[PDB]
Amino acid sequence: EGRLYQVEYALESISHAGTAIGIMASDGIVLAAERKVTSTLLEQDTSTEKLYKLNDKIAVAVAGLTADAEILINTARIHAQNYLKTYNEDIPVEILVRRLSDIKQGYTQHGGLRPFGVSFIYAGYDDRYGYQLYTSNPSGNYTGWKAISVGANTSAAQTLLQMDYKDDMKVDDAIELALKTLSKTTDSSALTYDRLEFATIRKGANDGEVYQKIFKPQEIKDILVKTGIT
Amino acid sequence: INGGIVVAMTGKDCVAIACDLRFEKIFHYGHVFLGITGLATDVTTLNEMFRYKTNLYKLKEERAIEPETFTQLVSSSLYERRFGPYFVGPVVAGINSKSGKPFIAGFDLIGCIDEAKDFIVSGTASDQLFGMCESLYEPNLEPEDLFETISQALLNAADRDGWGAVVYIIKKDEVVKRYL
Amino acid sequence: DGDTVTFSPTGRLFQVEYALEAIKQGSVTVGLRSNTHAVLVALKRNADELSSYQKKIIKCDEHMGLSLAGLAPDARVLSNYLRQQCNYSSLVFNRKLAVERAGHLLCDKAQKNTQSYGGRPYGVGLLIIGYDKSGAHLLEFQPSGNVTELYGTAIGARSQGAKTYLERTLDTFIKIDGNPDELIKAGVEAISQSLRDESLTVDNLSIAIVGKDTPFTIYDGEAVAKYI
Amino acid sequence: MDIILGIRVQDSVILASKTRQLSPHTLMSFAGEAGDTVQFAEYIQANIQLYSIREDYELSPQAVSSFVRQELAKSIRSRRPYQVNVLIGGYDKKKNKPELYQIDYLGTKVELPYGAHGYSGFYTFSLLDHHYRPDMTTEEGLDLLKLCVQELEKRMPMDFKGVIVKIVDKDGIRQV
Amino acid sequence: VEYALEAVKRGTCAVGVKGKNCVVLGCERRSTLKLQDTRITPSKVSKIDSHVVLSFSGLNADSRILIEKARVEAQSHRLTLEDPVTVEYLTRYVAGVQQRYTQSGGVRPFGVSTLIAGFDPRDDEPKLYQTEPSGIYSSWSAQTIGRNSKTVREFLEKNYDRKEPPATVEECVKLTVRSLLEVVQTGAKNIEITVVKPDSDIVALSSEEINQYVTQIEQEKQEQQEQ
Amino acid sequence: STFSPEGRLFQVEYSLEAIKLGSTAIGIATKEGVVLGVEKRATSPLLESDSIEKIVEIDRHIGCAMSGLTADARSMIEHARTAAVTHNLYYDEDINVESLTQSVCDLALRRLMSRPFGVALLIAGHDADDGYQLFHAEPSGTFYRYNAKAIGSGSEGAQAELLNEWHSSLTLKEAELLVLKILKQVMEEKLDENNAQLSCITKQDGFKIYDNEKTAELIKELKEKEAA
Amino acid sequence: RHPLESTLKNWETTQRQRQMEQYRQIFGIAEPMKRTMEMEIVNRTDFNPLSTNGSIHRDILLNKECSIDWEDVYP
Amino acid sequence: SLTTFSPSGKLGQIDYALTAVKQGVTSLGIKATNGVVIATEKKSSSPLAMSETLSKVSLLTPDIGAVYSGMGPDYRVLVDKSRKVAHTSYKRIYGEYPPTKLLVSEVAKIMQEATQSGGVRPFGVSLLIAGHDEFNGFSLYQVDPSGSYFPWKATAIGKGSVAAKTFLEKRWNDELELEDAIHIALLTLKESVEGEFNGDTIELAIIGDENPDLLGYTGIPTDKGPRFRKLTSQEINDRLEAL
Amino acid sequence: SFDNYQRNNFLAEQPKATSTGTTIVGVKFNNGVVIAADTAKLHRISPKIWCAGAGTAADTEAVTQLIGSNIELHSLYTSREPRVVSALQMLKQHLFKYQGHIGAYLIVAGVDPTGSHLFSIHAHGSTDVGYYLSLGSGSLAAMAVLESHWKQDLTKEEAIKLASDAIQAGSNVDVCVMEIGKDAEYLRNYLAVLKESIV
Repeated sequence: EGRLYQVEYALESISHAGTAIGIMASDGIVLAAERKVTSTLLEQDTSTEKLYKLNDKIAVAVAGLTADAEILINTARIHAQNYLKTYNEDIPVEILVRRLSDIKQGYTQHGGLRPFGVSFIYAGYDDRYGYQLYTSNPSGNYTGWKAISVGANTSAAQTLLQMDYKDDMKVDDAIELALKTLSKTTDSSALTYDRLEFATIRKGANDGEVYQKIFKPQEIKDILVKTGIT
Repeated sequence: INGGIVVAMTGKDCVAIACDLRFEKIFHYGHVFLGITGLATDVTTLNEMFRYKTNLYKLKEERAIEPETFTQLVSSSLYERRFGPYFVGPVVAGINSKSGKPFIAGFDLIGCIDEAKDFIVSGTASDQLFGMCESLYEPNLEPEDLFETISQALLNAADRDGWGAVVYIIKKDEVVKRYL
Repeated sequence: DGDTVTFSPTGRLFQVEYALEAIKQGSVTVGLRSNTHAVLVALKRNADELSSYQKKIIKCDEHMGLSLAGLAPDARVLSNYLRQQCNYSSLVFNRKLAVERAGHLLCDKAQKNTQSYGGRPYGVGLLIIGYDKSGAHLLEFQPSGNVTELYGTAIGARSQGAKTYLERTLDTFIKIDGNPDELIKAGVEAISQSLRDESLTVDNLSIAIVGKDTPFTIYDGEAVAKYI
Repeated sequence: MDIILGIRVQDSVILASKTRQLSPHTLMSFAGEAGDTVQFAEYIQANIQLYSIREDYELSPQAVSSFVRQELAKSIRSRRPYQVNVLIGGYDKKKNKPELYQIDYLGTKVELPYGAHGYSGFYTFSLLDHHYRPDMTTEEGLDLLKLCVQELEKRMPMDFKGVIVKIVDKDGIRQV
Repeated sequence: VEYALEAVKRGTCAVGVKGKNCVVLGCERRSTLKLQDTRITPSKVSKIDSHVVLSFSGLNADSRILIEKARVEAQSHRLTLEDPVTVEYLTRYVAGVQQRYTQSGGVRPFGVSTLIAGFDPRDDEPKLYQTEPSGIYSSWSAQTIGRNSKTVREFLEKNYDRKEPPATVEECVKLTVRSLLEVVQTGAKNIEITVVKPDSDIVALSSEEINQYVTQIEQEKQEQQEQ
Repeated sequence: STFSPEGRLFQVEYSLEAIKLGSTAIGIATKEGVVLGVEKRATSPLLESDSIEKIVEIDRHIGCAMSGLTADARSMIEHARTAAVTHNLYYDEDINVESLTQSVCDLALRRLMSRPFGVALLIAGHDADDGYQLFHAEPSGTFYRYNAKAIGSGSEGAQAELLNEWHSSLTLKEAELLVLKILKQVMEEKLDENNAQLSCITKQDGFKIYDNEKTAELIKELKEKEAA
Repeated sequence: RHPLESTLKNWETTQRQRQMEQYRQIFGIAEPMKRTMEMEIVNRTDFNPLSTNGSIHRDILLNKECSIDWEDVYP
Repeated sequence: SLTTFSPSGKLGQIDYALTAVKQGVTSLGIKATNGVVIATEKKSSSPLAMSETLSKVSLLTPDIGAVYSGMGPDYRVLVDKSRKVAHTSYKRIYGEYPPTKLLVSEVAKIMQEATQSGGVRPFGVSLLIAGHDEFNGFSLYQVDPSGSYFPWKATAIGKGSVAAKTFLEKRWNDELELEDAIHIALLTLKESVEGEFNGDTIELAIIGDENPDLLGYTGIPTDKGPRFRKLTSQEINDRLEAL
Repeated sequence: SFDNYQRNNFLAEQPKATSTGTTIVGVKFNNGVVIAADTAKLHRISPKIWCAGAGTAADTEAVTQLIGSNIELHSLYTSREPRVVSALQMLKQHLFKYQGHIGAYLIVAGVDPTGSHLFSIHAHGSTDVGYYLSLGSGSLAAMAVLESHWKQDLTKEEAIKLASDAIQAGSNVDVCVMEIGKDAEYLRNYLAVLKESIV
């Protein structure tokens, strides 16, 4: 047949995991993930749910078993820092996503293991190719994108990206389109500021380094007061 | 240049650390600081190793490292080389970012916490500067007077060739670096 | 079942019953012993009139011998193993293996493949012959590791005739010693009795003989014209 | 003897001989004895080429400058070290800097406007110490090589046969 | 093994031809998915060394690990001999790993077929090798893998003689675009092609250059209509 | 790996039935040398020689030919080559051919009951111990000595004439036109230097494979002999 | 070279091998074989490339369930 | 099944391990503004069988406690490996006992390493871990067989979990001090309880401010000693007078 | 752990480690055990098991906190208090494993459900026991002091006065006393170029 049935079901697994978006800019990258329907008693700043920081200059927006993803996230940190210790210089986003996407095929190569049920939208910056946005899935393939989604309702999200995305837009324009996308692909009756996570990458404070903030729930309110509803 | 001097001194909400001419041997980690007298190989190997460990810690624990925790990290990590100990005298410094306490500590090559809180001296030289430093110091200075006496301590530690120094002033919520 | 260690509902081992069905497929060989020497006769097989007829006699440093009654490669694994088992015993100690432990070593080593989960037993009947610190020996080996010192025996497909003959004439071999003469010819009559309508010829038939002051010498060569 | 000598000018990285290209904008040189001084150069050249196959891109001169000393330190942590000097330099096609780095036998690192090795090599270093200009021209760089060669066989016991000289610049590696 | 070759029969069409002094390889590539970026996108055709190339059809995930295994071998071979690995030796290893992952239960075979090609130093014969899940290496002067490769293989075997390798990179490229244009009803922006000339002159062709070949063949085909 | 109700391995038999539909390789021995020959089938006229060479050298004294997937046996042939030349590099002698044939066909036992190299094989060559020797080898462990033998779809049907049409005193050219007469017998085709390939194996030639030009003077010689 | 090198690197398994020799002499052929067969179906069945720790039930068979080595803080 | 995927991307074997958790005798924990509580029901058997040997609740670091629902032997090995990790990865490098986040990451890894490795079923337990970090404070987590961990303000697991979280979602609000959380937690296990409700059918333990009286020595003011306290049956029978 | 070896021999052909060359005592008494050191040399294995150390200071702090980790895990794995003979066994096994290449000289004293005990480990893993010991280079005077002025059952006060005398022989002291019903007691010191930037 030329198919793998566990791997088609691992792709069906990430299709249960809630919707996640990532959009590039002409100078930066954005990430925007939905937390699905959740109990009132869950904590809201201690819960490491969808987004993470893999070195000074790379993030991830994950959909899957978070438990699987944690090990890959940790190995990306270890590899990135060991690269930075090897070359005294930053790890490119593509080398990092290659290394993690190998592992996710290396288990898929095999009968002694299940493959990891995790998709990974990566944002990062380097002095190879500037800002890079990557996407990677349970079989271990990877692809670069300008604007992409993973997890549940991936297709409905890419139908909202397809016609609206204009190639030149800035970071703070993409912060609109992430919420236009997520709210149209919402898995809940409506959004609230605690139900989503965001992280961004920008060219330093101004020149030199890179700026790499995670939005805390008030900063998430601050981007919702804008591009919101009436 | 074949063996550095690092000097360290304490005051009210402030600390100073001083260092050689060239490759300053004061490394820094956001809000902890590490002077290292030693072989340049081990000095940069410790920066490589502590960049790795301190970035892993900074990423994992969702806070940067504090001076007391860095003290124990360099102690246990030098003890990880107990049979082949790096040729170093680290002199950690900082203000603890929760309490505002000054902290300084020295170590031997196998990671003893040499907790000498009055002032700390480290090199292959040492003997003359320990005698000067205890004589020129007075307790509980403010940052500028703390700077004036540590800069006098280095300017007297200067063997008569002249060549300058770098002086960090490390303070509650501020840091400055003076090419003396 | 076909499972290599598992027991049937009636306590049976189908894997070893089918290791003994290789006796119902390997071409005949026969053997016997006396006070001073012991003998085996191997009858061979071919693919075409052209084909060269199959080798089935070996030795262990001219101290022991061996034949096969099933898969020759499996008997060759036991052959090379026992031949090196007799090679290390010779060179390390300046001694020799007296034949007593050859039976034991085979019967340890063949039981193990029914014992462990792993690759199957050596799928072949084997006849080992040698000379000791005292006397010549014949050992029949059977798969799953049985050794029996049978005074005469025959193995391979339909070999019931040659057993019947070694039994039917207890004279001519048991009592025969000094010179080897009638051992060879009498064993050769027992195998020659067994063939239904097939043929005996000077390449097709080969004899192993071992005993006192015979360094084990392989007889399939033209000297066998003395014994057809 | 065989001093390795290398000088930086606003235009280029200049190497003089035990020397190698690693990659299309990196030279290196490796004064030191037979075996590992020479043999280690193969592992760096192989794996850095593995990187410039595997990426559709090249590492900086900085990346190789540190990676070589990580591996040199690493390869010796379970050995006695050996008599080696590694001089790395290359052209950074993001910054347009020519760059030069000296790694001593213990695995030091020092970023420089020039490097050296060997006993009478200090004469060359003292000549560079007299002569250097902040933005030396290529022709003056080649004249500083002429000047150090002009003293070297005079201060040496004998005619040790001078140098063979190479460039990294924006146009790729050039040989003379 | 049988289901595994249906992975190749599920993979993109990949094709090539020898010439008297070159090899050209190409693939049907699905262009870009509206929102994908070419610079951030892997080529299908893949370099193993400056004188060696690999292209393929089937599991692209397995093909990363197959090329990544080939890349560490090709460099290790170079390191261990200063023998810039001959194409017949690069092919031995890559065919060998498809043998290794056929033979066992556990570590199931690479669901991939390859065209491997290149030029040894001073060997102006274009060595082209084809490998499959079992680890064969059939060489070919021209070949097709992937899906729909019926009409591609039929059209190629009607347009080339093994003793007729075109010397000019013009005809070399001209043949292969006609061939892929039988399958690509989706239009000739979807194709990608790459050439090896001897002595490390591996060269990719741009999205403009293949068009000077799509709109050279197209009016040649219209002249064949008017004839 | 598994047993049947009747003494024989399924992982061998259910593999070996593939070579019964494989390429029809045939070899002949003679007083003057050995001949070895094949249907030179190609997947397309686009396939070059020096790729899937269905006949190969092992050393100046020995060749090989086969009927299933050649790349499988090509792995065994890597070891066959290296083991042979390392014997010579250590001991300054060509390994006497039958001892190579066992050592190269013993790879199909790896130390037990193995998954097969799904390909039967024809080692042939020279030594001074038993002369020009033509063998056969298998996913089991087997032999031949010096006569005609065949593998692949036409082979056992061809074997009925190969046994008939042979004798010891033949010179090589006799076997050359005899190997073309047989290789045509079932292929539905005109053999030529595109549909057949040949080799002669002698003390004067070593192992050598007929060049496409010499395959056109030997087919011309058979074609003009058709009037006899 | 260092007098403790190799001696400490193999201490974990070498002490376990010698402990199986005491199991032989005190309890016969059965107990060391029983335990070394438990060792082989516990160590060889831990297939997980991202997990190099070893195995959690190994300490339940190894007496390391409630103890530390320098080798376990300095992996 | 060996935890390989079913025809709609479910892990198969993990949903049955969650059902082993679901069958267990309840435990629950609450974050309170000045401390955290861990609470569970014990059972054992007749008055022949003690409920008072190695407790169902246990101490992981001087500042972290744990409690479970499901298969007791699984939990008991997870906590005794978890104790070993805290010393060999944190305390013997950093000199500090690991904050709740890191030691929960390590327990979560042992559980994930079971939903993928060879020859092994998932652990059949959910672990509530609760404790104090100087930097991010008084904290509560749930760790499930899947290896995933969720932080909470309050949570409950096992038999009583649906009622106990229905109660805690109606009850808990951002003003509760440690003691009124105990008075809701007691009323909650007063509705998990299958047997008699008393000071040996309930385990109950706390993290608050430290007790230098439990350091077992004094003279180094620096050290504060135990953050976690195992309440005795007398300390429990006092509060069981008000309920 | 062995790294960076075979290179330091060449670099030496080295900073000195901070050895404590001072002197320390333990004395067994009417209701417990006393130990003291001539100061921070009084490390804890556990709240009731204390070590006065000598020789290489980093070795003493590292091994005592490793054995104290083993024993903290042990008290959590049994639900019992640890014993001085547990610490003595583990220091014997552990310092035998590191063959006196870890250089600590180390008293162990403490109270447990069985009683009050007093032992010392020398670098080879060798052990001594008694009603009193003294260790670290001043001890030859304390041999005479303790043998002379100790008697059956000194109480707290005289053991602290005898400790003062023993350490005074061979100007300041740390002392800690483990009393059989009670929290162990800890006593400390009982007796003109310029350039600038923000970084």
